[PDB]
Amino acid sequence: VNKQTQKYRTKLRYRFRQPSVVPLRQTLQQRHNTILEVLRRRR
Amino acid sequence: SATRWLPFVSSDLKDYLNRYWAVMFTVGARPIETGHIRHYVSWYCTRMKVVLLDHHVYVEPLRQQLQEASRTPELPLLFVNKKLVGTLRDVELLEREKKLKDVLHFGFEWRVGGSVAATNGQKSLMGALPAPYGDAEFFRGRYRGPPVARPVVSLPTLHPFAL
Amino acid sequence: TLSPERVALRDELARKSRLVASEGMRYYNIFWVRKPLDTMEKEYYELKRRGVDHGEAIRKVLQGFYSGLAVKKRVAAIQAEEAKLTGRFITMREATVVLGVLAKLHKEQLT
Amino acid sequence: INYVPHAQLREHIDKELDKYVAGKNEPYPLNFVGQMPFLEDGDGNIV
Amino acid sequence: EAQALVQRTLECISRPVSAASRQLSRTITAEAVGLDNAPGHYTNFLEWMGRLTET
Amino acid sequence: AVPPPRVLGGDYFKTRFGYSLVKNSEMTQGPVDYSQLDMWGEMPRYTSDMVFLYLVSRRRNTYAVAYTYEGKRILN
Amino acid sequence: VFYSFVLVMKPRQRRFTSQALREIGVAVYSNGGLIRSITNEGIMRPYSRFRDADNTPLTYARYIILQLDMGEEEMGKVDKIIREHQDVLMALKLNNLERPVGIRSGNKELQAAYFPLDTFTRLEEEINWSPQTSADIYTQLEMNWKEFSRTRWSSFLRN
Amino acid sequence: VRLLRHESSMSPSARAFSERVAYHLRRSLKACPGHIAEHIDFTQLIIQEVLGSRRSKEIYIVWFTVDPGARFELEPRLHQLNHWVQQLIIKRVKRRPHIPRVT
Amino acid sequence: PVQKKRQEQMLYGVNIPETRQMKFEEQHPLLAGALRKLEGQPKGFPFWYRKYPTRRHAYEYRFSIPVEMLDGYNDDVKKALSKGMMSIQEKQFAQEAMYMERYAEHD
Amino acid sequence: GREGWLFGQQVQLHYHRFPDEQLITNLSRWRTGETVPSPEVYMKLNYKNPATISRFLTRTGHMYPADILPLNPEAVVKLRVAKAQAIRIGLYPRFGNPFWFRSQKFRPKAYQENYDPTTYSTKRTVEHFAYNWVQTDRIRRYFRELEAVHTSG
Amino acid sequence: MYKKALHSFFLKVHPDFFHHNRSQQTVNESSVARLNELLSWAKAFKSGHLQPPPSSSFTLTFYRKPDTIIQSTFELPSNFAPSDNHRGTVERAVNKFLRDLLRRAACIDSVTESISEAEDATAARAEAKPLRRRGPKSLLDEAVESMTVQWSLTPAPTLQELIEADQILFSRDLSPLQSAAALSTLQRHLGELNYSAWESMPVIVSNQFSIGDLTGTITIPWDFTPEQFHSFMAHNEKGVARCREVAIQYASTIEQLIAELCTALELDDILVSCSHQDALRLMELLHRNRELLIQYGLSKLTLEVGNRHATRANGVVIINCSLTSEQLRPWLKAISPKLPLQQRLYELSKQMLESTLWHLKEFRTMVEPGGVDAFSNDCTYAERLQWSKELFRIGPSLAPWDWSEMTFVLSPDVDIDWANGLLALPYNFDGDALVRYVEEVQQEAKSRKREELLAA
Repeated sequence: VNKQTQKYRTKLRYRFRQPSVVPLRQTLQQRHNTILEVLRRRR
Repeated sequence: SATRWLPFVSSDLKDYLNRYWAVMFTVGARPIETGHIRHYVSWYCTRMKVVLLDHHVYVEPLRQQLQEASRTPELPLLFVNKKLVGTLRDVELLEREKKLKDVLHFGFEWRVGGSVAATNGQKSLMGALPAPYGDAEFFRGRYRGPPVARPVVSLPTLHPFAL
Repeated sequence: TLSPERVALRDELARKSRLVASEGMRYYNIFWVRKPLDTMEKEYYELKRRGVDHGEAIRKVLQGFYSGLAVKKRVAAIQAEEAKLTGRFITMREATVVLGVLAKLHKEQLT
Repeated sequence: INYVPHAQLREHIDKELDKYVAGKNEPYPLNFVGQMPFLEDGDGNIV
Repeated sequence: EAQALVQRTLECISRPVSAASRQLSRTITAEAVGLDNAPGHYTNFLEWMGRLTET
Repeated sequence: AVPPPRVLGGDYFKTRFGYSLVKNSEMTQGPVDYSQLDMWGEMPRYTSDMVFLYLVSRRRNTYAVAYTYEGKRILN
Repeated sequence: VFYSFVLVMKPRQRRFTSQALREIGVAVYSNGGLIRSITNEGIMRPYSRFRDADNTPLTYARYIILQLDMGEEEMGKVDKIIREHQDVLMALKLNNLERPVGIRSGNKELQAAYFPLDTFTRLEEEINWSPQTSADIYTQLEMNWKEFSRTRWSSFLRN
Repeated sequence: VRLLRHESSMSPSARAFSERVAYHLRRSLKACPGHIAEHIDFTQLIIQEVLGSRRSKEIYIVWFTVDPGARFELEPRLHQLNHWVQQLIIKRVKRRPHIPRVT
Repeated sequence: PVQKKRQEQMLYGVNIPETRQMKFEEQHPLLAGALRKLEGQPKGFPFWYRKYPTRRHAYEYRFSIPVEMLDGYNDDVKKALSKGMMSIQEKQFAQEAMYMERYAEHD
Repeated sequence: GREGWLFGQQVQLHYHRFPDEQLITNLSRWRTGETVPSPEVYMKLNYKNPATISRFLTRTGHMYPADILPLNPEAVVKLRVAKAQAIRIGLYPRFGNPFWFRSQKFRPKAYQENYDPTTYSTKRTVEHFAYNWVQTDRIRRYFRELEAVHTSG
Repeated sequence: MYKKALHSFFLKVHPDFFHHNRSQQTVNESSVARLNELLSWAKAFKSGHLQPPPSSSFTLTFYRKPDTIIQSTFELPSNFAPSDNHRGTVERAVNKFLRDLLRRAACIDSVTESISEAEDATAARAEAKPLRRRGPKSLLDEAVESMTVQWSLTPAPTLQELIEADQILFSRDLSPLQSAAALSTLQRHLGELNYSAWESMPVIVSNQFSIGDLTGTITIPWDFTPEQFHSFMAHNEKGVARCREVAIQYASTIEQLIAELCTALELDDILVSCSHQDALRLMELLHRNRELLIQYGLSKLTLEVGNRHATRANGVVIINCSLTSEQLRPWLKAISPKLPLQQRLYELSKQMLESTLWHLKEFRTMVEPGGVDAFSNDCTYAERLQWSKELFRIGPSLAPWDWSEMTFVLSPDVDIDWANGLLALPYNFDGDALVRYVEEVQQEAKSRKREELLAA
């Protein structure tokens, strides 16, 4: 490919990209809810 | 890979249901109600196909068929596992009743009686057994529970779409 | 469902009758169209029994359809003319429009 | 298809240029775009 | 009211009358278990589970 | 939500606003042919006596120019 | 139609435009080609103002549709005559007339499955439809429309 | 949030990166996806400054409107542009310490 | 497709199936089918069909049309289908058929 | 006064939405045979149709993303060559979209700020029979000429 | 198997082909209705639910075209019962009756009716000695689907489509609610008893019991039992056949003279505004005076027939019905110089009509309104054309808003109702002022929305 097609290919590669879906904020939210249940239920 | 990439489009509603797991048909003039369903579905890590009905080639075929599956003319509509979930009043009810997890992930709704939203600590029965001869109200000295507090005046909400 | 040759036949006959009734005759209050459409269908089948042609059969059934629509138009015009000349008979549309305009004149009297 | 011969070329060009004139007792046809163009008179001056 | 009376006479002759199937119908619906077109098997289970609760 | 109120006639509609619907020029013409559509049909309708004020904002500067309907600069 | 051109020309006097079209037609006929059609579309106001040889922006322009059947080398000669004309501001060369657009770059199975005579035998107005053209107009030509449209004004003449 | 961080508190590379984000945002704010641009009223939009963290892990574009009652007309659509801002940073801005989260 | 193109170049009616509807006709009927239906000059059955079993036998005109098909038309239609109006691919296929006339074992 | 206007004008209950529609619905119900791409789009995706080009473009005249406006793979090529060929000879502007509001299916009302989908299921067939004041004088003149032709004829 | 046979049979004896004889048509309608109900309860018998038939043994009569009256009897066994044993022998009886109707029609082969006779003999031998067994349709199942999908009669029109048909008339001298009681309860639940060949008759209500005072209509007074109407139509069916026949003959004898006058004088249409019995004399007078109108300059002009000798400004002339031959020549010499003026006014009126119709349909396509009415008011064609072109000019400016609730109408005074669907405009209205008004409504709505969002 030439320069124009290579630039358009990397533009389409950065535009349509499949990210890594790692459930991190839901893990921390479940940990927060468990800590709230412990702190409410036991003093 | 073996075939060039093509955008999917069809004039039939069931062609969308048989293809995707979760389909949503929105309009561009309603940006808030589509954003709450985007927050709920992406919270449970579910792949979702959002179809903006503004600038579509089969608007009047799709606007007619969405009136048959859902009797209300309300957009957006969530469609999971070839079934109708509904608008925001139906999605927020399943999130409140803790049913939105198994609807989005496994395509079924819990038909279990009783609510799991009003729980104290862990969930148990705690009086779900049938009482002999009824008479739950004629015991006037019965255990009423912990004292519940209620607001005097409504505090000003931060946004009209904060919820 | 429907037979596909009958589907193409009804498509051609509907597309050719739409231009005759709307742009040709300028006749929009046509009543009981299913009997002219079924008689031109059965006339096409009668012409396909002997097997004359395809386009000429459509021309002949369109001429018969035009004659039937013109005869129905003249019958409706004759009946409307004799209903307006005597002054004794009044159709139902005139009745509901009279009972609507007198109701609105009484609403003007309410104001 | 009605082709234009070499002898009937100038007359066809003069007939096509006289399609949009100011004085005409006939309705003017629409263009290829579907829009009525500007009418003119003789010698090509735009009205 | 008469067919409601013959329902309670059949169950009072066998056992003492237990008011537990009426409460179980509210917490357990018919379509949750899978018995929509079988009302007879649904009510046969509700008094079977209801008398099993009072033990 | 709610519809705006009803106007019954143009003679007091001329007094309710700063314009009038019925034109009083009485333009008598016979153009039987189809009318010529504008190039920009879906636009603000700029009449002849309307001044275009252009405000150009920057980080350290802000410029204000006023042009006529025909593009003549009114003030520097 | 083998070739089509949309000539944008300067609104000069009638004699100058007639001389320009006559020179274009005699360049077509002198190279052994045939004119299918030539139609004037009047003076229209384009969305972009083209510049002439002396760099003056023209607000008005005349559009002329010219359908020809010429061989490839002679079409190149006539195209270099037309594009270097003093009156012609712009002229696009329609070369997608025998084969429809979207066959060569579209589906590879639907490449040799078309018939070039279906588009070659008809005119340019039957390939590229104007907004006024529709299938009802083409069905009206074969439906004996003379005996049917005589009663279309029987309702408006009395009111 | 309660306060806004000063330009003296952040890194000089953070100030340069935020200046590049401000330049490319004020330049091409009309070059958004057209299905969001048909609803954004650009007459009220004002992008006053861009702030960033010390290693540009997040960027905070600070904005307001001329009329405040139009703010809720410009609030959700501007939040539909976060991926477009990220792609604009990937395309237009070189020497980016991190591909930032837009806020 | 590179074999279907040469099959369309060589054989006459390989595109047309027994249903007499092309793959481009079934999706674009207003562009492929004829717009007007004329009851006039029906040409009938070709009795000269033995001379042209393949399109390499008739390269004197455009679209491999034989000279027996061009009888009732005026000189403008016959001139628009002449050798001077052929495209580059048709001229190259005519050059190919010139040697195919000379060196083929069968037709 | 006049007598042909009485026999020419017919009294209507409702006029129509557009005066052809009931004939079209009857012939479409017979055409489907039930008991009681588009053919003109690819033909009009050309340089001479500025509206059919503009019904697939955005407000600034450029292209929509593929997830928002999906199309047939030949229709996008027809659109992309039709826009360039119409821009080249000045039948289309190089920047802008002069037929954009003509193409939007979902339009808000004049007294509303956004479009709501609850307006689609209106189906107001004039259940209370609203008679306009411009029709009432026409009805009164019709019945006055009816009485005038009853008195003489 | 039997598709070609039943196809040719329903091609021969269908009532839609018999238009020269109305009695043969209605007898064929009765016969195909009886045959449809016969095959209906036969399919019901094979389905499982057995009901007593409306007729056990009866002769059915059809009419044939020579391109010939075919009568066939249907007989039932004397031991008939709704039991399971008689559900098999009744299929062979209707199969023998249908093949007996097919044999006399001379449209089938002898081989296929021998095949059906062999099938029925095999079933009659198989019902006695019990066997076991573990598909193409018979004569019955082919006949029911050839009746339903191809050769069905058109269904009876409802009363709702008869309201807008101008076929339901009434004389108001009884009362409004007497006509309401004669319509509502006597056409909804009693229309099923009404005949299908009756449905070509328009219905008046009046004082008397008669079979017509107008051309091709029938009247029916105050509330009736349906058996009274059934005995009424069984008493004078010849008169209601002859009235329909003379109405169709009257319309055809009008239109053949109309067509010959349109083709001979090169005009488009003849308009009438008088009694047609008075118009026929003028029509035959102009038919005898046909070449003299070509000798004069009266051509390519649509002709109206009124009572006063006059000429309208849109190009049509008005000729009185009462006119003799010796007065016809000074009448033609009177209006002879006014004829090219009427021709140019007629062609200009046609051009303005097609121009305003084109502008109205372009306004309907661009803006998509609730409905446009420019033909309500008595105005000149210049006012209507100017109003349509002014609406077409502001078409793209009204495009961001939907007007499917409001009606654009021509008016002598502007009436902008938003609670109702009315937008009434004069012929000379400034369109940019209307665009400014709608933009003022839009900015007041957006200011109301902004103040509502800022108040909360």
